[PDB]
Amino acid sequence: MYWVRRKTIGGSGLPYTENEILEWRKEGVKRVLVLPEDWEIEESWGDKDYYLSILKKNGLQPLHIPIPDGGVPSDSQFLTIMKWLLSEKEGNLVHCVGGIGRTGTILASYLILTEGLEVESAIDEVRLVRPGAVQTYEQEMFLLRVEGMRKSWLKNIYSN
Ligand code: VO4
Repeated sequence: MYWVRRKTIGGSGLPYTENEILEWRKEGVKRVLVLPEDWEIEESWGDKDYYLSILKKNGLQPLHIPIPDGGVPSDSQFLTIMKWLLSEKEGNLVHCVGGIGRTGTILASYLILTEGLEVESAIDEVRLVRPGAVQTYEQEMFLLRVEGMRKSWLKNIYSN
């Protein structure tokens, strides 16, 4: 795992053992945004519900928002994601399978929204700690759209 903004938001790949989850907890992770689809989780953990129970067992509060590999959140998903990440700001981990593409896209989105960074600046800020973050054309196009609509996203996120 890696911190983009220390003890506020970080990223990781999909754990294959409970040991890796304990390491998250030791690093200060409190909340986990789970991005892989069901089938990706069920390959390493048997059942999605079981994986999430192991997260809770280890004191982590999870939210599952499945994004296909190489893909991006839908608009409804993104609103949910950003409300989740900004509801409780400390100790947030985001993960996909590799920890690079989907994860890198959400982290970059977070910087674009909270700090007002340009897209290229946000991508490079994530690549500092996660080389190759943000992998696909669809992901880069998504980031351009978020940056262009930053004021509108913030308004919707902070409504209610
Ligand atoms: O599971 V990922 O979006 O690093 O390819």
